Amino acid sequence: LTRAASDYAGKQAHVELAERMRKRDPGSAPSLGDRVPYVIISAAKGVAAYMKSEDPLFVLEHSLPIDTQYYLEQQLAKPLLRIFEPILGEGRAEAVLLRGDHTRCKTVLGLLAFAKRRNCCIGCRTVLSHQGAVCEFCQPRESELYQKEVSHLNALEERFSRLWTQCQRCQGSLHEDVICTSRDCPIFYMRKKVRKDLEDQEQLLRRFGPPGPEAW
Amino acid sequence: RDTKVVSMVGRVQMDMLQVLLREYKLRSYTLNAVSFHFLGEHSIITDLQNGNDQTRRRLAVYCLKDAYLPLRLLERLMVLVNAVEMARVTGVPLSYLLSRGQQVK
Amino acid sequence: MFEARLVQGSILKKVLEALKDLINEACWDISSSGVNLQSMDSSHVSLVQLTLRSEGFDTYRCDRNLAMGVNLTSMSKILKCAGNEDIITLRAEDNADTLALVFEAPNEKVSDYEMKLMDLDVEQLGIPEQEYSCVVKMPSGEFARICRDLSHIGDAVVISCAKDGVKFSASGELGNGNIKLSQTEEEAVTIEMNEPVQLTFALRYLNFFTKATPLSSTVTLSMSADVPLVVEYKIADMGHLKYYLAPKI
Amino acid sequence: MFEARLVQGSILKKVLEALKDLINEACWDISSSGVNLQSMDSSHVSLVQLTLRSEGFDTYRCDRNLAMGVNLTSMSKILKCAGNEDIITLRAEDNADTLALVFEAPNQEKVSDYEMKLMDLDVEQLGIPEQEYSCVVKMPSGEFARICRDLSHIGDAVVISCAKDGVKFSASGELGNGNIKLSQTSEEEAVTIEMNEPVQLTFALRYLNFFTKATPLSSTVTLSMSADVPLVVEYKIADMGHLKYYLAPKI
Amino acid sequence: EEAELELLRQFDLAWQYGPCTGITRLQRWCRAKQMGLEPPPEVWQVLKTHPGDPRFQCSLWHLYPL
DNA sequence: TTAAGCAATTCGTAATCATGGTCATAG
DNA sequence: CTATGACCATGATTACGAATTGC
Ligand code: SF4
Ligand SMILES: [Zn+2]
Repeated sequence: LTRAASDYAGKQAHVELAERMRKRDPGSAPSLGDRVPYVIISAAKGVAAYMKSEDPLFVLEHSLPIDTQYYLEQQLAKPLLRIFEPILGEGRAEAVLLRGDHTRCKTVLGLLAFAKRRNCCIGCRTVLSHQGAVCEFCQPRESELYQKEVSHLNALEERFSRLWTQCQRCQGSLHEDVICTSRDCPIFYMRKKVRKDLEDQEQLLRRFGPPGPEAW
Repeated sequence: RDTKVVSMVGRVQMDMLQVLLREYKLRSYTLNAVSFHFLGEHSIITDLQNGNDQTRRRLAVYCLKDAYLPLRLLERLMVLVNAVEMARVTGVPLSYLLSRGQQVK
Repeated sequence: MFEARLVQGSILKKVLEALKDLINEACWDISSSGVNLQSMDSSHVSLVQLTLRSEGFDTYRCDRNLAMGVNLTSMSKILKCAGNEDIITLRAEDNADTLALVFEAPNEKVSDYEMKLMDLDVEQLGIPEQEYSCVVKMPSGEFARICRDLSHIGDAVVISCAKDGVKFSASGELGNGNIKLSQTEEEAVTIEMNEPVQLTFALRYLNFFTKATPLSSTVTLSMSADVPLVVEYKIADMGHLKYYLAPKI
Repeated sequence: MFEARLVQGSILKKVLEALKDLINEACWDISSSGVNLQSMDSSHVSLVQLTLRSEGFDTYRCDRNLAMGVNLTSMSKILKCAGNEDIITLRAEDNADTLALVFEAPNQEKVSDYEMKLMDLDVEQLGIPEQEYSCVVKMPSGEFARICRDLSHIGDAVVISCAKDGVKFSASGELGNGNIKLSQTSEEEAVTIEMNEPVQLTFALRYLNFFTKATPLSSTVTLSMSADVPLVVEYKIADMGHLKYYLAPKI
Repeated sequence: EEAELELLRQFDLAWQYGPCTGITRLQRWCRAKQMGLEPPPEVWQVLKTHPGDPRFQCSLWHLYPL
């Protein structure tokens, strides 16, 4: 954030984030000469990339989505087309845009609150009445569909434990609570999402019954 | 850059933040970020102080670690030895290497 | 293997022109109870729910529960290569991702198209059944003209259901206006009321909802406290078609 | 307190549909003689005089010589929201600067009640001369619109020759010269060229397309001209009064 | 009230009952009672004359993304 | 009262132009 | 009910202004 008049002369993203104060604190904000960090969230105002910028801690505590198409075509794509072309021809632009094309077809994500009360078939994604995990046409193949995804729960369990005990060694103590919300540590907010991945993947396997009793 | 100054006659001031911001071109200039880059590492505090005395002892150990880190950075980065050699080769005082540019020399 | 045959292809063309503007991709849940569909719109605001029951298909055969992924634009382009009197049969394998449509003229000319499907990773949502307290049954033409006529003034509309009738009001920079309707076969406006209602909804969604007007003569509007307004149509011994829209706060 | 009714009310839709493409505003002079409108054009070539007597209405209460101003095209966009069998009612308070339109239905089940706000006006106003018009022609309006539109695809401005036996509508264009001749026909489809002395004049055919926007507005169209004067086209608004469009001639 | 909100804030930071910022308040009160360290019978007698309020029956930092 | 200098590649952001698509009118 | 014309927007390309690095 440099001198304020050159950034008066033309609208930028970081200047817009800095000059927009917060409701919590109009006494801690970027000044002249420092660096402003931001990420770009997804919206439908395509004329302006200065209308989609947000503080990293604010998108942390308020959980706004990310514009994967912005990061795909505006951040990544053109440096790669600088580097990868001179070794080959223009079939190399088509090779990386086709290596995108085999891999672009896999995406993951008022009225939106009135959902749930049923879940889609784990095999073929068909919404249906009742809580059972398998579909009646894909009911036979179920031992393989249980086998699949318990090796995913197994790998999320292994990632929870390596992270939440690293904070205990970076903190010093093994007997008291961790309080470190250090925004420059990758440890923070990577220890926050595995709790939710595990929360979700544990509940998907309770679609299947229990492997035994527990009150004996 | 726009800074305040406070007057002390006889004594010399060396904020390590200004030395980093003048010499080095980095990505973040927080104490955590430069302590990781060189070495390798408000509302909660108000209830660690309105509590008991072992909480206040924990607060004091945290504050003493904070007050110790810039000494280690000053002696490890060879700051002061290079400032003394710069003042001996150029012939300007030791307060001008934190306030001025490359014209007075 | 799936194979259906239906004599009135016009019903199929009306339902496919209900949806080709609001939706771009869908998944058909083919079952042994019929052909059922749920989807959200592209704007993530409104819900569609379409049911074609199994009986009304005059030759049905479904072996196993399927799920087909259809681009609705290409299908809407295919179903306009079929005149309004033809007899439509659908042919699908249980191992394939390509659908067959055969149109049979009622006179020397038969036509057959193959369309490539797509695999999609969508999630299916639904609705719970509660009793909406304001129940309107009104002519569809009047509702289409009322929405289209209030549309030029401003973009919101307030629905005001009172005892004898309902009253729609709308404002804008060139002024405001309302339209009344009162209790008095299908040109009547039957109004059941327990608690009065007043709510606000945007007009672009309503002018999307009134695109499927040739499917029936009357339209059913259901309201309650703070729930999404329901617009409901019935298709004769085939099933129904419902849109869902949430009120403004 | 102004409060007036019109049962066969499609005529108001019909006049403002032929009003809004010409001019953007109107000076509505409500007198006890009824509803009147003298207004110039925007290009300083033409003029509209609308007269609506009270005896062409149904039910009437006029207590004020109101002199208001209407932005026409927004009023036309509001008038596009009512059918033609529907009854048109106007209400006006002499202190409340708004127009309250009430559209009744012939089956009375759909009620409309619209409101358009007012804006101030200081419009210019000139008087028409009264004189002798050397050629007055009674014509079908649809045939007249058909003929001038048939001439619109040749050129831009029309030359007219008005004489005893026939009348001569000629024009040039980028494809050459053309002209159509008419004669009297020996109640709505009857024509008559009443003539004293033959003349020749120049007029703008595009303003004839603008004037034929009132094609469904009467039984017959009247075309009144003389030497070097505004052509007055007349659409006799049946049982109501009349609309007269003046066009100052060309040189 | 306003004196009952400091007794609970004092029970929450005494180190002789446990390291408690992941669980509820009454669960930690019963955990110490099982082991019988010395829970006092006043941090119980305000968790009974209230319903499920989130500013009595929750730890101090039950916000705060730690 | 004090300040090291300039050349830029380069990409982003904004504005303008072109092209089609949709809606409304008129025949 | 279709066909034609007008309007409106939307998308793409080109030109200019700005953080960092090469000297
Ligand atoms: S979050 Fe990162 S910086 Fe903070 S204690 Fe854990 S490992 Fe250390
Ligand atoms: Zn299945």
